[PDB]
Amino acid sequence: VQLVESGGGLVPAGGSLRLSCTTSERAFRSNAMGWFRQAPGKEREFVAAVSVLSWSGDSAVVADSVAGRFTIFRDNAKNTVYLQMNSLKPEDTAVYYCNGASDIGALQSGASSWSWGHGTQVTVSS
Amino acid sequence: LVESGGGLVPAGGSLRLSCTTSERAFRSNAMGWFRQAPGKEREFVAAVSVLSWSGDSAVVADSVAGRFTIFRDNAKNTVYLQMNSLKPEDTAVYYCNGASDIGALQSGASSWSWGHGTQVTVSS
Amino acid sequence: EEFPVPNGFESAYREVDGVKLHYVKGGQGPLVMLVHGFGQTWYEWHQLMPELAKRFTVIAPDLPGLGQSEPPKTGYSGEQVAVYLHKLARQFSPDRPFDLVAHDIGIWNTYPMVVKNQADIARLVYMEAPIPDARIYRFPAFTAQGESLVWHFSFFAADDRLAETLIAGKERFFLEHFIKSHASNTEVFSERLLDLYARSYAKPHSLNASFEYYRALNESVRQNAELAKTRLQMPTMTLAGGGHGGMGTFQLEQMKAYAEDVEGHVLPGCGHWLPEECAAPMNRLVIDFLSRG
Amino acid sequence: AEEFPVPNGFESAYREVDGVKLHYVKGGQGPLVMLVHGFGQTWYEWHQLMPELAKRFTVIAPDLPGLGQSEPPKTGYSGEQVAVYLHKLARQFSPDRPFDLVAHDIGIWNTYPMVVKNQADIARLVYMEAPIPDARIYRFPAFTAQGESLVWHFSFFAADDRLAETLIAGKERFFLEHFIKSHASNTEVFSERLLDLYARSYAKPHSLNASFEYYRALNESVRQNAELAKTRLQMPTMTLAGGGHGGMGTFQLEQMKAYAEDVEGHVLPGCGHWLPEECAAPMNRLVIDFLSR
Repeated sequence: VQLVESGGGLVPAGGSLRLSCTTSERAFRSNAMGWFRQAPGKEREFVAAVSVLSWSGDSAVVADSVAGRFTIFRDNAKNTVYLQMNSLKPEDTAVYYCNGASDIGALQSGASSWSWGHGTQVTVSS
Repeated sequence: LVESGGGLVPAGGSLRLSCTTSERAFRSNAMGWFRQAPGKEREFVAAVSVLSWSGDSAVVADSVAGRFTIFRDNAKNTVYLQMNSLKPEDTAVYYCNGASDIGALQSGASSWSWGHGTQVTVSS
Repeated sequence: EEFPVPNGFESAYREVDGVKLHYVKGGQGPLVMLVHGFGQTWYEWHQLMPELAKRFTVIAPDLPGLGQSEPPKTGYSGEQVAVYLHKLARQFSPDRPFDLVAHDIGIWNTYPMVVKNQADIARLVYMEAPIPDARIYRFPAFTAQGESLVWHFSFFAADDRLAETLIAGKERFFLEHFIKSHASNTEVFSERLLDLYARSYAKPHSLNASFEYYRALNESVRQNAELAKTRLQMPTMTLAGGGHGGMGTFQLEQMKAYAEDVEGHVLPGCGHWLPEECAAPMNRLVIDFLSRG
Repeated sequence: AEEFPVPNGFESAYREVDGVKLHYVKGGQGPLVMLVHGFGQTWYEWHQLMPELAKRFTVIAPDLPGLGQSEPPKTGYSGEQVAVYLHKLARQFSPDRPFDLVAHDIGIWNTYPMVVKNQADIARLVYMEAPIPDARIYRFPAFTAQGESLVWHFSFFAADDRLAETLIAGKERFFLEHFIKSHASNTEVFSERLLDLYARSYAKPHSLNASFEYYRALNESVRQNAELAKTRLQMPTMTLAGGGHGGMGTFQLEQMKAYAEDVEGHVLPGCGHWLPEECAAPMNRLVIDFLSR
């Protein structure tokens, strides 16, 4: 899968970050790509996902908890999916993880096409 | 303005009318077909818009819906009226005209005076 | 031969209504016709043919003007091309219904034969293409992921031979982009495979024939608006890729408007080119479905 | 040396802005109006409006970065990046008063961020013949019931691997004539000489690439504008669009009502995409009257 997750940092509240998730071409093209997050001792939660491109187009979903602040987009040339996080709040602190599944609904349901990576740590300071 | 394709045809048969204009006139106007039966008012039949970045639109009168279709050949500057399932009440002279938009065609606006038309006779 | 012929098969030709059609044929049993699509030839079936020919007589023609087949003499609309494929199949199965498998524009060029001669078609498999109808006018030109998968409809349909003029001399580059951008599993399109398909489509008449199918697409839509008043009654199966490049759920959803008896599958991790990108699951689904007969 | 004839009483000059040498043509006296051209063209598409507008205004028409005689941008081609260059250029000629802005086609893409982020700097706004980048552009169809759409080039130009440059190389003049005339209702105004001048300009390798880099940044611009459009435009605005084949029709005003509190719209009959050339007399009249109020 050649999974690489990066972009996390220590950032003050109200600031922004962009996370990146890169995989092999086949893994990226075969899957709806999703961002998740998990704070230590809490549940992993769905953040955002973007479908593969079909002839009819595509679809993307951002969870209610981050709608209006986070956006997600694919760069198919780079096999990379990005999470743009604006107006960060301390409640956004977590390790953010990238995974894939057959469609967005499957990602929301907990399915994953590869074992979870190390993630990228996002710490939102005062 | 060249109108053609009319003729005598049995009920249940098919005909395709054509209307050709100059390039600028064709591209500058929504194009429409009308018809007038011997003792009736002239009647709107169908129209197709110009192509915009959003796409196009076409409409057909209730009296021909599901039987007549209209389409452009932009390479030939020709609009066609495909007439299927013809009925004796479709007998009329068919006229082509244009207007600055598809609604103006149905409002009374017209970018040229009426041509000779093309005669369609459907025998029972 | 533009492509290597698998063991147990023969490359041959038959004239149908004045048009010389190339095909590859092998096997014994009831007839199955495999119809390729754009960018490819009969050869896209070369991995399904070995097993399929153990149970059926298999014929894989080149579409008119493509591969080693002559262009049509009537026209490139679906109703015109389907006549050639129908008469070809019936030359080999004149007294018994035959099976049909079609991919991409192979669907466009067979649907009129199927709906007009339903008693001739025992079982039907359609994969990775819309049947020509007004739903194709809703595919987006551009997407939030960039280049769409359908902009080529307009490029190929453009007047004044726009596409041939730009692509001539660059056929190998264009075909590699076109194929791989519609694929999830790009690795199967080796240098050698792309060389073979590029050489075939680079024949000036095949490059032009390729785009004439798209230039007849609106005529095919208008033909199918009348033909679809009769629903298909034979058992049908649709296959679509679930990855980048494929039709996804559109394939089965559209077919339900055409067919009374339809089952559909979406193959994960595959784009548009099912026979090459996922030969193994596609071959199994097709062979199993046809072997219910 | 000039790619295009400079009208009498105008100056062709250059100004470095953030390390990018920008070309512009300037003339007249009075408050400043900046005219921003679009794809396939240069400052010269304004050459019929400029002498009339210069009777009451100082008029400046830059070449977009990478096009005409302007160097490519050194940050990027997204709307928010390119807008910086145009804003700094305009403010160097009108540092203490607001200026007017007229933009056509991708000139809209490259100025909208400047306008919404510097509303006090913009007295009156005229936008013609292009969508502001937003998700509405994903609804345009790839293919239509009259054949080739007007927007398939979004995806052709945005395609990776330099697909557009590779296919258009050696066919620059052929392609640009078919692009311009396919988006026109009044094709007669595009003489052989005029098309020659535009083709020579965009055929420079960096200008051919720059042309398509605007489309490769289009999704970035859409995402940028999703944030910027939270602030509505408050200045008097006018939209123009062609009502003939090739134009935006009613879309232009309809979209602008979602962005602008004070907007009047006009749809010009008999005109496609290229309003300054196809419909010079009515377009010039509308622009001059709106700006002179």
